Amino acid sequence: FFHHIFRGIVHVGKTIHRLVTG
Repeated sequence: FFHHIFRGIVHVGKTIHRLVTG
């Protein structure tokens, strides 16, 4: 549960960082 919740946070931030970074 905790590992899954933390993993989703990393992907969410990673997605935003990728979109912002050209």
